[PDB]
Amino acid sequence: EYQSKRLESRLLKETREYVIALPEGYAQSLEAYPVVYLLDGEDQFDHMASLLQFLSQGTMPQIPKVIIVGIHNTNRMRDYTPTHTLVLPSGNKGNPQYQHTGGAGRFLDFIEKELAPSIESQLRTNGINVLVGHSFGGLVAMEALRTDRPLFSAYLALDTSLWFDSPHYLTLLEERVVKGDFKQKQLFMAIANNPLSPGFGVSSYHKDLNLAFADKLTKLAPKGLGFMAKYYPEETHQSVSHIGLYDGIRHLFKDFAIDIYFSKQQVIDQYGVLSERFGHKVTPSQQYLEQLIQYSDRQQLTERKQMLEGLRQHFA
Amino acid sequence: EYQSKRLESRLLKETREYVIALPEGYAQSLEAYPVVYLLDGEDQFDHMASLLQFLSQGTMPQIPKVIIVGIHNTNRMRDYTPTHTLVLPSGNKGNPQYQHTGGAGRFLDFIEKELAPSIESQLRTNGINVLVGHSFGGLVAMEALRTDRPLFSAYLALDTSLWFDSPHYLTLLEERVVKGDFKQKQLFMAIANNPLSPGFGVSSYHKDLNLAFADKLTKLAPKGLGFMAKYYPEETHQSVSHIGLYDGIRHLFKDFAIDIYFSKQQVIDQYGVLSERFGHKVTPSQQYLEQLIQYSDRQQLTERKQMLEGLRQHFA
Ligand SMILES: [Cl-]
Ligand SMILES: [Cl-]
Repeated sequence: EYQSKRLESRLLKETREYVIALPEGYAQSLEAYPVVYLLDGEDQFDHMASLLQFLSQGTMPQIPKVIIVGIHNTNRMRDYTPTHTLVLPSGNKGNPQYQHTGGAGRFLDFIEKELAPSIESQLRTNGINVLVGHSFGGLVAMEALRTDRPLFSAYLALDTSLWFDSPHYLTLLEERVVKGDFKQKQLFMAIANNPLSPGFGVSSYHKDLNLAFADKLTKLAPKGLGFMAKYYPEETHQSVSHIGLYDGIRHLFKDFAIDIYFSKQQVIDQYGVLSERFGHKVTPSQQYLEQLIQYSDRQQLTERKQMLEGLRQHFA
Repeated sequence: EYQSKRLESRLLKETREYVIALPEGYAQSLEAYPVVYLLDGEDQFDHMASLLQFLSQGTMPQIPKVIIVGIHNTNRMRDYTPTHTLVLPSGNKGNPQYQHTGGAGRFLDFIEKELAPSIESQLRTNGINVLVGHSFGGLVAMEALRTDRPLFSAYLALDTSLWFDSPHYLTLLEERVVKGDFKQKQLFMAIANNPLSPGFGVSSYHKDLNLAFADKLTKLAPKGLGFMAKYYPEETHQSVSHIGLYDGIRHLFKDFAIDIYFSKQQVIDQYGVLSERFGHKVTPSQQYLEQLIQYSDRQQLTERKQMLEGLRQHFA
């Protein structure tokens, strides 16, 4: 269940369409939620949104409730590439739409100055914003991190097209990593085993770039960046967007869970750690605490019911 | 994008609702597809159907195209329970809808005698039918296998509620396993790590029933049954429906992929093995072959195009 919306971009000089999925229970309180921005909305929103909602529903949600925003494309080669090139890594000319490359900076300015402000004005957001980009969308994610964009706390880069304008762009990326000292950011990379690489046909060049880059991040361990990568040998470039999101989003929010099987102070301290990791206050979801109190209340479960009440009162 | 359907069940003496998702390209050829029947359609169809369609789209599909049938419930405790009992495993009374338990036989009859014939008279189906049951729906899968229902060749049992009417029902299942000699059947079990077991509270009783039955199937190795189980320690009883189908359906269709990087006969033999495994004729998807020939055709690929075209003719 989504809303279909439009925004006139004065920056990009065109109409921009997007889709919003509100979390179940949204209308029933003043709870503010995180926002997961999804690139390639037209292609990826349906399967990604349905997964995100499945993971957050039930009595034992695996991730918290989130607002989902799917961003639709107009000129993808312009908006998703951070640098300009007319050629593939082979030196051979890319398709005619390569003439438009190099506008990721401007597209990001649309997200931060036009889209996000509009979203945050319309809905109750909690200051935690996630960006999910697959393929070229991954370069938007890498470029947001590279340019120290303040909006996003966490990035999921699913089989990023790092081969694009390589070695030039990749070199800029590496140099940001070496400089390090990130503003409490998080990065997750899903790496697939695609047998092809654009410009080369049957080759592992695309894959090898991702694996080498992930290895360098791990080896350099820049300060202020939570990083994790997963290699999927049985996935392809396109098929990895679903499982990559699965594992990346579950990883991102794994420590938000409160296992009722434990004390009030343990929960406060755990959310303190999450607040410092995200670089923004993070408090347990009001809905989530109400369920726990219901699972306790309904099941006569210990002082736990009462620990959960005070804990609800703490963050009130 | 589904089709909302209705069938007057003479057997069940009620109106039965269901949803159909046709594979992409359906209207474009005379190709016949397998049918994946999903139980608990009201709650599970949306995320399962989006995953299934996602896994079979693109130039390197992970599973073949299928017809997805989601079956909605009316009286779930009546239709999803193979035996009748008014009590939980603890001996305490179940909720008042326990009085209707034991109708899984008739609900399966509904599928074979009314629903499947109706689907098959309306759509181009290829003889390969798969049943996906989660929780209590997992018990329907078990009973279909237990009572040798001829319609289905493969079953996905996702965190089966084996605790229901235990130890009685479970013993009936075990008796069937020992008797073995299945008629080229397939069973996949997903086993989650839920901290609760109905009627027991915090208890691994439900999980233990699953793990021990899987161990029994593995050790006993009944003739004529391809079996595999996967345990998910980071999943709950409800959350495992998704990743359980993900891995289950991928495992079922794993050997259907043709890597053209190989001979006409290698695929003939490959499909001979699949046919013997499903106990029914299995042939490469017409769309899939056409995808392979056009890639080959595009990439000036040897007489691989010719080999594939050779394959194309053999199965015509
Ligand atoms: Cl930063
Ligand atoms: Cl049999």
